[PDB]
This record gives sequence, C-alpha cells and structure tokens, in this order.
Amino acid sequence: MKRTFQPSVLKRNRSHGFRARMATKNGRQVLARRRAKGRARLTVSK
Amino acid sequence: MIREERLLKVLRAPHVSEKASTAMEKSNTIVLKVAKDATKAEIKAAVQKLFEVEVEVVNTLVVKGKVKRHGQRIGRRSDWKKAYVTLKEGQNLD
Amino acid sequence: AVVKCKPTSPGRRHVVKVVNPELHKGKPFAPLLEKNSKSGGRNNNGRITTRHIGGGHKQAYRIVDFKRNKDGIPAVVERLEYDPNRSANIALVLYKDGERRYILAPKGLKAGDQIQSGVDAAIKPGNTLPMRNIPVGSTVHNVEMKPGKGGQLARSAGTYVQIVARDGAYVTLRLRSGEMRKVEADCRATLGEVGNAEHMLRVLGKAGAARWRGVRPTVRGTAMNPVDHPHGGGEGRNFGKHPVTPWGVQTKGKKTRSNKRTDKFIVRRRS
RNA sequence: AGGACCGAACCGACUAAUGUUGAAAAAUUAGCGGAUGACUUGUGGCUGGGGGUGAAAGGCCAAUCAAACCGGGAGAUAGCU
RNA sequence: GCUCGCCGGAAGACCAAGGGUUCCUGUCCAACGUUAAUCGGGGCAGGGUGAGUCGACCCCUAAGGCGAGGCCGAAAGGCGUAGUCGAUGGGAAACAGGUUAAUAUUCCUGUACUUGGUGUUACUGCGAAGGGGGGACGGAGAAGGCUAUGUUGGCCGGGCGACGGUUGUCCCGGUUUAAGCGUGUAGGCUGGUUUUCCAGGCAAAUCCGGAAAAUCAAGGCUGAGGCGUGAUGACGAGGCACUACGGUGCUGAAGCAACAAAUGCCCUGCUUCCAGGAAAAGCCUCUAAGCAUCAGGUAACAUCAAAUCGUACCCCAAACCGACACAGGUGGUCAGGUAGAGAAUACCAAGGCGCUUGAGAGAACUCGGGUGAAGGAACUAGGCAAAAUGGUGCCGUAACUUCGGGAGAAGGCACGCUGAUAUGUAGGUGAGGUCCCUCGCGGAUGGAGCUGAAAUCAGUCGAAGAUACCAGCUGGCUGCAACUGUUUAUUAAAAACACAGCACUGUGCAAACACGAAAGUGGACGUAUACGGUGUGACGCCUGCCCGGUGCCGGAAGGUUAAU
Ligand SMILES: [Mg+2]
Ligand SMILES: [Mg+2]
Ligand SMILES: [Mg+2]
Ligand SMILES: [Mg+2]
Ligand SMILES: [Mg+2]
Ligand SMILES: [Mg+2]
Ligand SMILES: [Mg+2]
Ligand SMILES: [Mg+2]
Ligand SMILES: [Mg+2]
Ligand SMILES: [Mg+2]
Ligand SMILES: [Mg+2]
Ligand SMILES: [Mg+2]
Ligand SMILES: [Mg+2]
Ligand SMILES: [Mg+2]
Ligand SMILES: [Mg+2]
Ligand SMILES: [Mg+2]
Ligand SMILES: [Mg+2]
Ligand SMILES: [Mg+2]
Ligand SMILES: [Mg+2]
Ligand SMILES: [Mg+2]
Ligand SMILES: [Mg+2]
Ligand SMILES: [Mg+2]
Ligand SMILES: [Mg+2]
Ligand SMILES: [Mg+2]
Ligand SMILES: [Mg+2]
Ligand SMILES: [Mg+2]
Ligand SMILES: [Mg+2]
Ligand SMILES: [Mg+2]
Ligand SMILES: [Mg+2]
Ligand SMILES: [Mg+2]
Ligand SMILES: [Mg+2]
Ligand SMILES: [Mg+2]
Ligand SMILES: [Mg+2]
Ligand SMILES: [Mg+2]
Ligand SMILES: [Mg+2]
Ligand SMILES: [Mg+2]
Ligand SMILES: [Mg+2]
Ligand SMILES: [Mg+2]
Ligand SMILES: [Mg+2]
Ligand SMILES: [Mg+2]
Ligand SMILES: [Mg+2]
Ligand SMILES: [Mg+2]
Ligand SMILES: [Mg+2]
Ligand SMILES: [Mg+2]
Ligand SMILES: [Mg+2]
Ligand SMILES: [Mg+2]
Ligand SMILES: [Mg+2]
Ligand SMILES: [Mg+2]
Ligand SMILES: [Mg+2]
Ligand SMILES: [Mg+2]
Ligand SMILES: [Mg+2]
Ligand SMILES: [Mg+2]
Ligand SMILES: [Mg+2]
Ligand SMILES: [Mg+2]
Ligand SMILES: [Mg+2]
Ligand SMILES: [Mg+2]
Ligand SMILES: [Mg+2]
Ligand SMILES: [Mg+2]
Ligand SMILES: [Mg+2]
Ligand SMILES: [Mg+2]
Ligand SMILES: [Mg+2]
Ligand SMILES: [Mg+2]
Ligand SMILES: [Mg+2]
Ligand SMILES: [Mg+2]
Ligand SMILES: [Mg+2]
Ligand SMILES: [Mg+2]
Ligand SMILES: [Mg+2]
Repeated sequence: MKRTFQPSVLKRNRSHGFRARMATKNGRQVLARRRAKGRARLTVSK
Repeated sequence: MIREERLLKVLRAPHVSEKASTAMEKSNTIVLKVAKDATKAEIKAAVQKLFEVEVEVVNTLVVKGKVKRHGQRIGRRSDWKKAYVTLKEGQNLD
Repeated sequence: AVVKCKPTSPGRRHVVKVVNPELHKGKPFAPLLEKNSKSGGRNNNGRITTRHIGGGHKQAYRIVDFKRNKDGIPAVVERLEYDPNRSANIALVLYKDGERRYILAPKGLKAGDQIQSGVDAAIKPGNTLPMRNIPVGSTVHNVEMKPGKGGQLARSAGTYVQIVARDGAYVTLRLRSGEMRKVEADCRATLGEVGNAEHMLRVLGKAGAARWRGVRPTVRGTAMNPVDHPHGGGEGRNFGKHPVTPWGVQTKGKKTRSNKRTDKFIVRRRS
C-alpha cells in the first residue's frame, strides 16, 4: 500500500526547515523551546 | 595574480594510490590532496610555483568522508578535496 | 443555426449545438490577449467563497473595448471571433489610423461594415454615442452607468435595453430584467441588440459538458447530514422545514437587496 | 464524430477461495468494471479543527475523526469500580 | 566447471525521487543473515566519484510565497503596490573509439562546437527601465515521406559432422562506424520589391500597424531523411603469442544490396472540431534622452577565460516508503526473434535469476489442481463455486425503439498440410536501359530483382486443423435508476450522490452571496441569454383541488409598542 510518509527533501525543508521556522513568530517560539530543552538537532535542516 | 601567502596553504599532501601510480606513468598526472576551498586556478598557480613544473590542466573532485565507529561511538571523517593535476609533456616531478 | 445532434451515443442524444459559420477559424488577435488564470472560486484566504466553480478548459482573456473612446475615427469590422470569456461574440475592428480593438458584436453586424463612435456618429447598429443624442424608444446595449466608466448594462449574448424617457440630465431605461432605472444622459450606449441571440437555445446534453465550462456538480441540500446543511438529515426523504441557503437564509421569496445608496436611481423594480 | 464499442498498459475494486498470532495493521490467486475522458499521473502550490474539504458515506483531513495532533489549565471531576 | 529449470514490455538495461558508501579490494565469522557459512548489502582496514558542452548553480517567468512605502487591525498581526522570490516549463555548445578491481559524453586518442573577455585590422549611428516582432503553446483525426530496427541475399572467415544422410538450394559466425561540416531533398508556410503618406503603438521611431501608387511572379522562411566528408581512421570474426589461467600483447578478412518497417522523426506540420487552447527572458528590431569622429556597433584574426557544486551504488528494490533481507507501494526512458491485430499470450535472444533451512516419508485432514461411470441443479437462502462459451470470414438474425439501436441477437457453415491455377498470383517495391531537362537529392518511360496476401480446384493425414496459450454462456419475464460517471481508504458500489433538463426565487453591479473585527478578496476582469440559492432529475404524456395553519411577499388607516 502507499504509506503516509513519501519523502521529499525540498518539501521537507520548505515545511519544517530552519528559515521556515524563523519566518513566523510562533516558529521562532518553537526554536526557543528546543534551545531551552537543549536539542542537538535544533531543526530538520541538515 | 594569486597572492603568494595563499599558494602555500593550497596544497596539503600527495595522494598515494594504485590509481595515482597509474596516472603518473600513463597520463603524466599527479594526484594531490588540496585545501577544501581551493579552486582550480589556485592549484594551477601553486603547483607551477611551489613545484616549478608546467601544469596543463587541473581536475578536481570532493571526497566525502566515511562514517566510522570507534568502539561503539559513531563518527565521521572529514570531507577533503582531491586534484588530478596533469603536467605538460616532458615535465617531471617526484 | 441550431443543430440537433444525431443519437450515435447517449450523451449525444440531447445535444443541440449552436453553429455559427461566420466566426473566425483561426487564432485570436495576439496583442489584445492576456492571461486569465483560473480561481476555483477561492479568494485570497484560500477558502471557497462561491461554490461549484472549478476545472474547465484553459481560457485566454480578450481585452474588450467597453469604454469606446475613439470618437470621430471610423472603423471597419475585420472579422467576428469566438470569445470563451463571455456568451456574446466579439468583433475585431480596424480604425483608419491603424489601431485594432475588440468590441461586442451587435445583432446585424457582419465582416466589412463600418462603425464609428462619438457624438456625430450615425444611427446604425454598431455606433456608440451619449444617450442625449440617441432618440427615445430605441434599443441599445453596452450601456454605461457612469460617464466614461465603460459599458456595464446589456452585455450578455442576446440582451438589449430600451430608452423610454428623458428629463434633462437623466434618461430612463427599461433594463432587460424589466427594471426601470435612471441613468445620466451623458453615458455612452451602443446601438442595436447584442449579437449571439440564439445562445440560449443550446442544450449541453451530458454531464461532462458542464464540467468543460468549469461548473463543478451541485449537491442539493437535503441530501446531506444536519451538520452540513439546514436541509440535511432525515430517515428517508424528509424536508419538514422552510427552504433556506446553506447559511440559513430563506430562498423561496425572501428579498435580499439592501442598497440604500442607489434607491433614488430605481424607478420600478422588476416584476 | 463519440462522457461510442471490444480489449493490454494504467486506474478501479464486483464475487469466491485462501489468509485472520498473515508474506501483508486490507493482501494474494482465479474471475471482474472503466480504459479519449466528469480519464489518469509526476512535480510544486493553496485551504487548519467547530475549521478545511466533500458528484454527500457524517465520508476525508499523516494506520487516529459526530470535531485531528501536541503542549498547557491539570493531580478537571468521578455519590462509580 | 558441465548440465537442468525460470524471467525476458522483465525477475534485463538507464535515471529521477529517496537513501547516503550499501560501490571495489584485502581480511575476519563473535553478533547480524529466520539453518550452516569459508559467503554477504555483516565487522575491520584500504581504495574509488576527474566535465567550458551532462545536471545543478545561473538568466527567465507560472501557480504561489514574501513584501519598502501603503491600507487595515486591542497587541500579535491581516492584505497588498513597487519589487523580490518561486520549476514541474523557456534559455549557448560533444561525439565516436579506447581504458579502471572500482569513474567516464568527465580520463586518453581522434574529430568538433558554444558564449564571453581583452587585442589589433578594416568598417561606422550607437544608445532603453521604452515601442514592435519573436519566443508562443488545445483536443481529435488523416495520410505521406523517412529512420531506429529486423529479415533474406550477397560477401568474408570457419565447418564437412559421436547415429542413417550431409561439397551443398548445407551448417556457424561476422557484415559495424558518430557528432560536426557540406549539400537543401520529400514536404510545410508565404506573393515579393520600391516609393509616397498616416488621429495608432503614452514621447520618439527608418520598426510595427494602416492607406496609396508603381513593378515583378518569384523570391523568402522552415525542413526529416539521404548523399558526400568526417574515416588511408576506428571497430571487426578470428588467428598469432605469452600465460599470475584471471588475463595481457600482437595481427586482422568482408564490412554490400534488396525488402519489410515503427507508438520514433518531418510534425510547434496538415486537416478538422469547440470546450477556443501559460508567462517572461534569451534572441530580432525601432528609436528616446544621451554620445559626436570619442564612446559604442559587426567583421575578420589572434589570445584568454568558461568558475563553483553534483558525478560511487541501488533505484518496480535485500539499499526507497512499509518496525523485517516484508508476496505490498513507487514517476521517466530503452523495446530483439518466432507465431500473433497487438506493449495480449506461448516459447526464446541480449541480459539476469533458481526467490538464505534442508533431508526423507508418501497417513488422516487442509491447500492448489487433474480426471470421472450413470444421472444432470434433485445441491442451495441463491447454479455460490465449478463446468461451459470463446477466433476470423461468410450466411443469417425477433419483440420493441428515442430509428442510433436491439445485435457479436439467436443460429449455422468454412478453417490443417501439399500440389495446381501461378516453378510466387493479385498487389507492393522498383534496378539497369532509353528519353527529356529550368541539370539535380530532377521528370518520364521501363520492368529486372525483391516481397507477397487472398481465392478456387485437386489431393492427403488424424478421433479431433480457431488443435496449445489466448479467447463472449445464451434467451424469455419483471422491479428500480434514463444513460457515462460518483461514494462509506479498512465489512455496504446500490435503487444512494451526481447528471443533462425543468421550475421557483434572489440578484441592476461597489450585484446578491461567501471568507474576513477590518482593509480587502472571490463571484468576475462576468452584467439578467449573467450569477447565487433551492427543489426536481434524460426523454414521452402530464402535473388536479386547498392560502385555514406555518413561512414569504405586498399594504399602511387604526390598536399596541423601545431608547429618547
Ligand atoms: Mg580534460
Ligand atoms: Mg567537478
Ligand atoms: Mg452553483
Ligand atoms: Mg442543477
Ligand atoms: Mg445535484
Ligand atoms: Mg446521507
Ligand atoms: Mg442545523
Ligand atoms: Mg419516509
Ligand atoms: Mg410529514
Ligand atoms: Mg468509452
Ligand atoms: Mg474508491
Ligand atoms: Mg486480480
Ligand atoms: Mg473496455
Ligand atoms: Mg447516517
Ligand atoms: Mg486516517
Ligand atoms: Mg476540534
Ligand atoms: Mg467539542
Ligand atoms: Mg483547575
Ligand atoms: Mg485524575
Ligand atoms: Mg557500512
Ligand atoms: Mg559488493
Ligand atoms: Mg569483503
Ligand atoms: Mg561458526
Ligand atoms: Mg548464523
Ligand atoms: Mg561490507
Ligand atoms: Mg548543459
Ligand atoms: Mg508575484
Ligand atoms: Mg511595512
Ligand atoms: Mg503580503
Ligand atoms: Mg528570478
Ligand atoms: Mg526543470
Ligand atoms: Mg533548464
Ligand atoms: Mg559502474
Ligand atoms: Mg518586448
Ligand atoms: Mg495536438
Ligand atoms: Mg535502414
Ligand atoms: Mg552426422
Ligand atoms: Mg554419420
Ligand atoms: Mg549465415
Ligand atoms: Mg555524416
Ligand atoms: Mg553511475
Ligand atoms: Mg531491476
Ligand atoms: Mg520487496
Ligand atoms: Mg529473502
Ligand atoms: Mg516481442
Ligand atoms: Mg507478457
Ligand atoms: Mg525462502
Ligand atoms: Mg498427498
Ligand atoms: Mg475438471
Ligand atoms: Mg460424472
Ligand atoms: Mg475415460
Ligand atoms: Mg458421461
Ligand atoms: Mg431445489
Ligand atoms: Mg433441499
Ligand atoms: Mg459463477
Ligand atoms: Mg472455468
Ligand atoms: Mg415485485
Ligand atoms: Mg445508474
Ligand atoms: Mg456505471
Ligand atoms: Mg468499504
Ligand atoms: Mg465492497
Ligand atoms: Mg469586488
Ligand atoms: Mg430525487
Ligand atoms: Mg401540485
Ligand atoms: Mg398563507
Ligand atoms: Mg389568506
Ligand atoms: Mg410584512
């Protein structure tokens, strides 16, 4: 069957990447939460 | 004119290999490990000055580093840059 | 000319084409074209505002002269063309100085006739002149509402508006709906009925022919669930309620005009 | 000419059997429907939860839908076990 | 290593996406591999990806995103102008051969090409954020011209047969060659040319558009393929030699013709239809300010530059998405033979596999199949499932009907092989020869050679000739829905939804309506032959009575009635 994860790096980075998070206000609050939690990988972006 | 200080930092090492020994004797091409940000003109200027030899053309490729496991900890070697420097005919180099 | 199709397949059983052999069998005039991107009935919010719109054949937009400002300069009619953007056919006209434009084609207009706008224009089908120069009782189309704004009334394929009166600054019109409306006597109008009068005699014949025109299918409201529509629900076919919109506004009879700005311009409503 | 006909690719899923701690969290096998059209498909885009979207089954919205998911109010409340 | 079996419109080959070293070599076998393992996509170490032409970057825009100012909004923010992003589309150029354990249109050999720089020499209207042209566009259909490629002949090399025959109308193998450059062909489009004038193209214009007049019918544009060159090359069966048995070195024949032929190419054509079929830049051209002998412009030649990033490997899969080395899913490209209408299907080529537990035994029972006496739906909720029908041609074909259908109705006959007609026909193809010619990739004539159905007659074999695979069961009555379509991903495909049609009603345009505190946007760059909503649901005949109730519409004299 066709499963729900059909990967595409272009669509992965436009939707969840670094500059897509820094574009909006709430996305900047997402990166502030992950830095407060202390994430190694701060975003998707390789 | 590429500055003389940069040309001393372009070349890292010669690359010893079975393919490197073949290219030296057949196509008269040496194989060099170069700095990663070095371009083809910087290599051609460096080899023509620091080795005193006439360069015909320089082909480059980037070697991706392998992923190794020291013990159980994962790790990745560095990406490095590789240059096939074809000397002109008659020219010779150690 | 209406052409009943022979029933070689169901879906051609009920088709009546409207075949006009005078339309140009070629590409339209390329400088007067521009892109007309489809919408799907969706606004800048992405939501569907108006339903049932979507799909259909790609359509290029034809820039049509409604303002009709080239006064005094006569123009000959080069050819008649098909316009996908509208129900009426359009006419490619050539002015004397070398400018080509598109107008709405009137009823009796054919290729080779001369038209002319301006006040000193004659009264033949095709001329455009302000309605203080047009005699009372004549049928005009492409009528402006404001002077110089461009024609807005009686533009669909077989329509026309009669000029029934004039009292100084205003003329009184008999719109195609039957509504009597006052318009200023300086607004331009184009003589004669507009052309493609047999457009309403077509029958699309099959369901796909409406999808060709970008009309997605309409689900009637009683075929839904009560969360979807006020008509929805029921165990069987139940409709025990007054007919409303999907938003709960009465449809069978309830009036919706709420413009108190233009009430001075309406003489009598439609009947 | 055709929402024309027969029929592969392709799209779909009518019937039966198997399978039901499966090869598979819906499939296989033998048949079956459509197959120039309201067709199908790649890539990219847009619509966000009382909201979307729906040729309308309360269908679908990341194996979840008569109101998604995640975090918070939060140790909701529980005359019940 | 020799056999056997399997795929072969794939279970072969090339990619994109995705993965990220799984690639190659050495070495190791604990764990991992549903068993063992010396093996591996496992561990460990080393090696491997070479570009001016491929791709990305870059130039250009689509949907769309962001958005200076701006407008709007308690705040956050929303929308949007100028702009600036954004491919999945537009935009310069490289092929053949060779080579590595592993890369190659990237290296090597050979032969090209493109765009920029500078520099001389000749030449002199250059100049844009502007004008115009071009780019530049649909579906279906019809042929014609080709090529890829195949077959046969010729040609060259080899063979003379484990068992009867096989020096021949015998067997096997080969018969390959590019981009570029030259030629401008089949064929497609097009009237050219000069001058005068011009309310248009925001100003300008020699350009485009429009008027004239004159002259010439014949110029131009596009164009597959062929031919020549590229190529005295390269490649080539084999031999000749060494042999780490893997290989490496050397040498090298013939290298033609006919016929068939694409879904590829001419073709972004041509014809036709209605549902009327992107944008922008590169490119071409016109002038504006400007520049005046300077700059720039094109022309030749020389020289220089063409960076950076990607390039391994799998890619219908053991490497991607499915927790698995998972019978699933996954877009593009390539398309050999025989039979066949065919990309079906059977068997094969190239190529790749035998699916990572085996060995026995030959119980019940289960699974997937084969055949069956006599009967033939008695089974059963129900002919569920099985079985049967199945092709082509010709004959023939009912009720009913919207005259299209029904209909492949039903039903039946023929079908192999060989010979003859005819040592291969009709047809196709079309060489020499001859004639003509604005002379060529020309036009006739001409029929060699090749290819080749179909039919009749005669004969002959079997139980059976559409012999396998493949491949409609048919008819009668009737309910519902007109139909094609749609739907509950994962128990419901239906009479449900949709539908063309019909009607009611709203809506005069800053439309009704919808999304939005708003600005705005959709409706729609539409204008009552239009748009929204609602019901009904092709078509045919029709659609009766009731306005008391509940709604809606119209009324404005009276009663009642809010803030004030
Ligand atoms: Mg090179
Ligand atoms: Mg590179
Ligand atoms: Mg509608
Ligand atoms: Mg309707
Ligand atoms: Mg409906
Ligand atoms: Mg329902
Ligand atoms: Mg409700
Ligand atoms: Mg009922
Ligand atoms: Mg009732
Ligand atoms: Mg069909
Ligand atoms: Mg479905
Ligand atoms: Mg199946
Ligand atoms: Mg079919
Ligand atoms: Mg229900
Ligand atoms: Mg779900
Ligand atoms: Mg909710
Ligand atoms: Mg709730
Ligand atoms: Mg609380
Ligand atoms: Mg609790
Ligand atoms: Mg590894
Ligand atoms: Mg390997
Ligand atoms: Mg190994
Ligand atoms: Mg062991
Ligand atoms: Mg083991
Ligand atoms: Mg390994
Ligand atoms: Mg390129
Ligand atoms: Mg934009
Ligand atoms: Mg701002
Ligand atoms: Mg914005
Ligand atoms: Mg850009
Ligand atoms: Mg692209
Ligand atoms: Mg490109
Ligand atoms: Mg390889
Ligand atoms: Mg332009
Ligand atoms: Mg086409
Ligand atoms: Mg050929
Ligand atoms: Mg023998
Ligand atoms: Mg013998
Ligand atoms: Mg032979
Ligand atoms: Mg050539
Ligand atoms: Mg590769
Ligand atoms: Mg494969
Ligand atoms: Mg698999
Ligand atoms: Mg396995
Ligand atoms: Mg085949
Ligand atoms: Mg097959
Ligand atoms: Mg196995
Ligand atoms: Mg047994
Ligand atoms: Mg049987
Ligand atoms: Mg029996
Ligand atoms: Mg027997
Ligand atoms: Mg019997
Ligand atoms: Mg019985
Ligand atoms: Mg019984
Ligand atoms: Mg059955
Ligand atoms: Mg059967
Ligand atoms: Mg009954
Ligand atoms: Mg039906
Ligand atoms: Mg159907
Ligand atoms: Mg279901
Ligand atoms: Mg089902
Ligand atoms: Mg508006
Ligand atoms: Mg109904
Ligand atoms: Mg009634
Ligand atoms: Mg009443
Ligand atoms: Mg009454
Ligand atoms: Mg009232």
